[PDB]
Amino acid sequence: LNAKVRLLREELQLLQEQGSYVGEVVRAMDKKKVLVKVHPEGKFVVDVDKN
Amino acid sequence: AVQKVVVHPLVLLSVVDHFNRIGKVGNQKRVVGVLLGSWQKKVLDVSNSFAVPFDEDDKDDSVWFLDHDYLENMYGMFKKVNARERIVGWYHTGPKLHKNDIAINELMKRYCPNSVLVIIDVKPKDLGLPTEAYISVEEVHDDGTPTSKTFEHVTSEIGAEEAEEVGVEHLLRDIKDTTVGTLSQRITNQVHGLKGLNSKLLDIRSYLEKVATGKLPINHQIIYQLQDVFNLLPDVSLQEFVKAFYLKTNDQMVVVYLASLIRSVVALHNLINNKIANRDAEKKEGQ
Amino acid sequence: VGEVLKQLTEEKFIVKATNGPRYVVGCRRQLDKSKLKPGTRVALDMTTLTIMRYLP
Amino acid sequence: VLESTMVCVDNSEYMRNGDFLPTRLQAQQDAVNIVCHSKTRSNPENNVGLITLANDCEVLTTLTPDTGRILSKLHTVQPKGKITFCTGIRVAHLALKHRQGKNHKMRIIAFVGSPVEDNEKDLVKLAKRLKKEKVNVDIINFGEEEVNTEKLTAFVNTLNGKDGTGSHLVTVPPGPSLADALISSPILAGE
Amino acid sequence: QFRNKVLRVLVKIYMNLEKPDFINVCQCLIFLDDPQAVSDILEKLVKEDNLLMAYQICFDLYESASQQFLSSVIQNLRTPKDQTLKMIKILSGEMAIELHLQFLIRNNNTDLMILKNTKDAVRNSVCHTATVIANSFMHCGTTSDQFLRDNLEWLARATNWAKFTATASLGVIHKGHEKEALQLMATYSAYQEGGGLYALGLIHANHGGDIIDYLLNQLKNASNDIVRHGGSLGLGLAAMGTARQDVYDLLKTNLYQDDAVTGEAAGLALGLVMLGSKNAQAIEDMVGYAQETQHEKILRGLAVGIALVMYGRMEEADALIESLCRDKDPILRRSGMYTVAMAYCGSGNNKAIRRLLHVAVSDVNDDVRRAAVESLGFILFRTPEQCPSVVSLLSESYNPHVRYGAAMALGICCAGTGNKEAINLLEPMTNDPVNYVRQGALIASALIMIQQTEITCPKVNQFRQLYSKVINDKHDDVMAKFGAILAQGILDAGGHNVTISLQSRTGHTHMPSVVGV
Amino acid sequence: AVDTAEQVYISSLALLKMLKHGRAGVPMEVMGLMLGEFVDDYTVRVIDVFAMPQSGTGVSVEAVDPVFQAKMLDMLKQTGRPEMVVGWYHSHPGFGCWLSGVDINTQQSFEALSERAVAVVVDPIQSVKGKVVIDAFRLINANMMVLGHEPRQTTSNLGHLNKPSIQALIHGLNRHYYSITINYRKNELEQKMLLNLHKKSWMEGLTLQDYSEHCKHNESVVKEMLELAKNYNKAVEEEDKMTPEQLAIKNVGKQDPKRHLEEHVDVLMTSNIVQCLAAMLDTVVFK
Amino acid sequence: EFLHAQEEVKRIQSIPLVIGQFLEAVDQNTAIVGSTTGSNYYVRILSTIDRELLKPNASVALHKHSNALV
Amino acid sequence: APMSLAIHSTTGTRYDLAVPPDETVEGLRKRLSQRLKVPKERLALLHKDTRLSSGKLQEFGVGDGSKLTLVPTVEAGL
Repeated sequence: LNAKVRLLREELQLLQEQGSYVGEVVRAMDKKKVLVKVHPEGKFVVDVDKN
Repeated sequence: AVQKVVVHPLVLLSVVDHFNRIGKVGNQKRVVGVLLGSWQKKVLDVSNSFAVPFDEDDKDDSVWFLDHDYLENMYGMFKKVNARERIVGWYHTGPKLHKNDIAINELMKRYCPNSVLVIIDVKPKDLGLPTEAYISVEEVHDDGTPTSKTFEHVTSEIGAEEAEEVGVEHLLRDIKDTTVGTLSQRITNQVHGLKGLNSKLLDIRSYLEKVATGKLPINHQIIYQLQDVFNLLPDVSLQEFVKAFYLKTNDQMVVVYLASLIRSVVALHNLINNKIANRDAEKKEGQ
Repeated sequence: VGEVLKQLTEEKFIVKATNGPRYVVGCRRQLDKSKLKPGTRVALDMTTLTIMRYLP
Repeated sequence: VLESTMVCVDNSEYMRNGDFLPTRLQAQQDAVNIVCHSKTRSNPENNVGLITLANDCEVLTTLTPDTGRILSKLHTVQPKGKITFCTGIRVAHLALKHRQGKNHKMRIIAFVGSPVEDNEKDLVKLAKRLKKEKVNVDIINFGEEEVNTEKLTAFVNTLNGKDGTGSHLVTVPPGPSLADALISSPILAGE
Repeated sequence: QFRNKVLRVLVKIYMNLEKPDFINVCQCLIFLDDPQAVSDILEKLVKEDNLLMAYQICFDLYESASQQFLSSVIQNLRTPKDQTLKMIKILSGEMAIELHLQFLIRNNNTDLMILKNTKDAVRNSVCHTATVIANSFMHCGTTSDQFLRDNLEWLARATNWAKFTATASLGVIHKGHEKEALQLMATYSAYQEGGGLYALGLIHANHGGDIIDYLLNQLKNASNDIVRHGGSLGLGLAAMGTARQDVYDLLKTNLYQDDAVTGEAAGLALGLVMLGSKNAQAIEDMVGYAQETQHEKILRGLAVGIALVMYGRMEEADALIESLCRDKDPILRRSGMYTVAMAYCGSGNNKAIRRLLHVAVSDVNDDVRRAAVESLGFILFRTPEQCPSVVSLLSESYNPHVRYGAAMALGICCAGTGNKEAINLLEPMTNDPVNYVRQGALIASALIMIQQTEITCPKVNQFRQLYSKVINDKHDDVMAKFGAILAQGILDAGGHNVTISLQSRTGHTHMPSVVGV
Repeated sequence: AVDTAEQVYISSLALLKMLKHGRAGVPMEVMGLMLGEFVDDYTVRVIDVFAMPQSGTGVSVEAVDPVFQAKMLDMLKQTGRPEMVVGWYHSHPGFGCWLSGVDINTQQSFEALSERAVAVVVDPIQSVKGKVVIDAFRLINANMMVLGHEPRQTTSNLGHLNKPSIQALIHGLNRHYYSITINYRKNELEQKMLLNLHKKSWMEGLTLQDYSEHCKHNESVVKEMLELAKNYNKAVEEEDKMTPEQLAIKNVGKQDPKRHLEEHVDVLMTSNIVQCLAAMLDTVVFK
Repeated sequence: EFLHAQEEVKRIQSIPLVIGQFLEAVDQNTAIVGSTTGSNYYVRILSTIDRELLKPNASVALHKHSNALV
Repeated sequence: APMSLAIHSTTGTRYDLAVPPDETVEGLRKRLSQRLKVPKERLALLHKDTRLSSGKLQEFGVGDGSKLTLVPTVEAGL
């Protein structure tokens, strides 16, 4: 229960942070960069993280 | 005939604070002020207030200094601040009602055609609300003395729309006790109601003892009402009431029994799930 | 300028601002909520976007 | 001087009388007018208030430095009932107590032309209370030059003690309007 | 009662020995009060000429028993003369602290380079005072002062409520140096003057020489809120426990001179002076003044004062305790919890712990919840192994004040003990998403690891490096650095030659230690 | 130099009036003044808050009647609160607790008058049915900032201030104005009053709910229970079987059988049990 | 305490917010939502939403800035 | 005869000053704005329900110590 409620308090606290965009991968290249489309706006390249 | 009146937390706390002022200022034992609200329909909404310099002598009871000039000045002043606020009544911090009250209520009625008096008990209690609502009605004494200007009780309660709710419950949460536990809260309600009924009947018994001893005159009207109450008391061992009682209690217990089955089955399901999950986990740590 | 869409509870209304986004906002008290109704136009404020004045 | 002045005025059925030209009520109107003008010519901030003495000893205007409202309200009055006094004086004292300007010295003046049906012992006790509460009283009596003059003299002596000159008595015999006496009265002569 | 009966039987059995172990005899007598018995035993030993035995008994008595007991025995003895004088002097403890003074002087191993690192890392006045306190801790009762005599400009950089703490640190450093008292302070505004009074009090901490009279005279001749507050603190420290009516009177006068500054010190000093002595008169006076005065500062002072006044009376506290715990003000509820701590110190009373955990968990004010858990910490020290379970289930709490209180409770539990499980539980806490919680984790860990090495406890390195990193970090909070600095001062307090144990080596609770903590 | 531990104890009355005024004034940045007192160097006591009749523009507000305010001051001295101005407050409905440029200028004026004045901000939009979004403020001296001095000595741990908000930081928090800690103190009368506010009357406390409505209520609840049992049986028909662990909560984003079952079974417990208890208790207590 | 805190989240559930359509809920505490602004965001949802009314392509408020479903 | 004045402040600082018998409303407002290091424009004077704004103060009858209260002009927004 304590974990649940701590989670709730933090959830309220830091939901002020903005979310994320959903992009359609179009092409990939060297780990440094990978292409992706960000609907509705045009197609770009992104610097992927360490996933 | 203003059947229903709703006081508001803001006016309540303001009255409390002003009474605290007066207590610090001196020893007056009672205080008076004006009550502003919008008389929506035949249901008054006393939604603000402000005190008025008042005083009286403990002996004469015909001496006081309610300041009508001050009254009008600030009634208009608060009208300026906000419009939908034209006097509807007046509050006094008297643990019990006074004779002065009828004359003061007439004075206030001079401004409000249908003015409402309210008693706010700064001193605490544990039976009902800290407020009482009265209206100066005149009724003919069917027998004997002529009609007199006497106060009459009206259904008084308390409410807040949303903002006062937020403020009050915030301060409560800051210093309060457990909230509605459903079963717990409503059983507490049952017991509190029993306590209130007991206190009220203690009061009526005390008055009856005073009359029986002859400390005050017999009021055939109050008698009439009391024997009406007793005449209204029911019969339980009626042998029809009891059969119906058992029958419907049986239905209540049937539903509760099935609901208990629901609870038990769900708990058992939870136990099965937890047991199997824990067994699989410990098997994993085994391998 | 935007037209209200639904009387959401009492102090809540869904209004589709002409620029395209749709918002939910509360209305100043002195607006006679009965007046505004699905399809009525209103003038929301810059910052908070509370319904200030209904328009024909 | 900074002065908060309460003024009580009788309106008993005897004030239906007209021994004072033109009539008793109009003599009272003249007296209030002259007193208000004198107070205004005194320190302007000085404040005034009004009470009528009747079966229920009502109050007309609370403290205010104005005199227009004073006289206007006082005009809408008719003599009725009998003076209740005592209660009137107590109400006036409470009025003086609840005065915004505390610095202002507390002064009551009572137009009491009538027969006073009061116990002199309670008069004396009230005198004690008021003197200990530090308020000075001035009485203007007309008519009952014999019925209550001794009582009021005793009351004023009580208030004065040995030095309380602030207390004052002015009893006027039958005659013209109650103007010349007031203007050439000690209460306003000192002013 | 049964414990006292068995103690008496055991004492008689001890006496019934070829060479009665008067050590154990006097220890049990101390547990039994009864200064007369020990006095008579000592006089009989004097006649026996057992000088060494008497010396050992007197030293044990000074270590364990209470000032009231020692004074009773002192007067009973005063009722050859050289041996009597030596006994009297020892029992008073005079030179019994000079020994420790010389001990630290000859063993003052202190690595001031780490504090140089800290003072390089110091930017804010907060961490400035932090390092002042840490340096005072390092030095402890040593006549040698390095920063104060070297970093004069750096000291000057601190002012306001910093000169006070600096002078107090000076007092701590020269602790016990009674010889030059009233002349040592010839070295060191209102803040520094009050700090001088406070430091003089600390120098005469629990040692009530004529400095109590001098401080009384000065505090009476105090013409400032700051001066009054400092003199109140100092005199309270000087006369702690030794309830004296004149001193209590001067404190009452200053307290009635309603003022937050003076009032806090007044409350603290009242509690100190009347400690464990439980005068219902002063109890009612303090409770009434608390309930009537509108200054939350003075209110805290009275909270601590009422908790302290009634240290003894382990079980004779139910009335006042229940009153306070059902009281209105959160600060007075806190006062009640601290009073419970002082009453039941080390008793392990399950009723007391029932109350303390229930309140710490159910109350609506986080400050009092924190205080209640800390009280639990005080109570459970004689059974260190017990506390970890409760403080764990707590520490992993919803309310960050609850977590902080759990940390500090662990610190009190394992003060000077260097438990392993306690540190196992502190490490996850520190590095928590809150400032004061991390501060408390740091301070508790330092308290536990006081005077500990790597082999004895294989995490002192981890936590010392953690302190160093946090002090030389950026994105930690100012109060986080403050906690780290105090943690360093703790760990390496007093030439790294001193420890913190609530109970004397005789298994006997030490009232000065408990009050200090 | 000012202290960090400085507190502002606001009367419950003051808080209620502030919040009610602001909630009335949404979106207008409505403004009001408050009377409090500077008890010492570490505390400020706020007693009462009264609004300002001014109603300016949907982005700004303005003082209209200094005569209005002076008269209010004199009269409240006469009766009410003989306090005298200590700061001012204004709502910021949906912005946080930061001070605009005009806010800061008004303050600068207030401090110029009385170096230790206070500003106050409230968010009736954000203040929830629970915690309440409010804060106090005092400017930061540019002279001190340029000279390198610091706002307050923090001779306490009362400097955490509960994680100063990012929005306040952005709008200028701690670079021109610094937050202060609010608190609520009650002299026990308003306290037990607040307690009374929610408490209900023995009328209901003993008033058994009608029984025809109750029977129909039970009928409906048992029906919905039957349906929930059906869907619960279907859900358990696979549950872990066919391994929805990967599905987890995302097995279905709708209509959990167990949660509804437990909710309704609990509520019908409450209803039926307490009504049966009230029946027993009345039957036996009215004899 | 939990029933107390379940209410504070309404603070995030303020008045001036935006509307969108729920597209997909990912694991426990996040979903894809096509905001009326014309873009679709992945964002971590709020709790106490019942995670039951979030039926595919259903109207849902989004916080004005954070855009997390509220 | 530099008549004195009673410049009350709703905040409380009851500072006062003496000016020649004839003085300008705006001149006095300048004096107070200087003394408070605050602009004149955000100051409003009162004299028994009268918002003194322009004149020689004898256009309004100000005498020795005429009890003028200085209510700050409070304006919030952005």
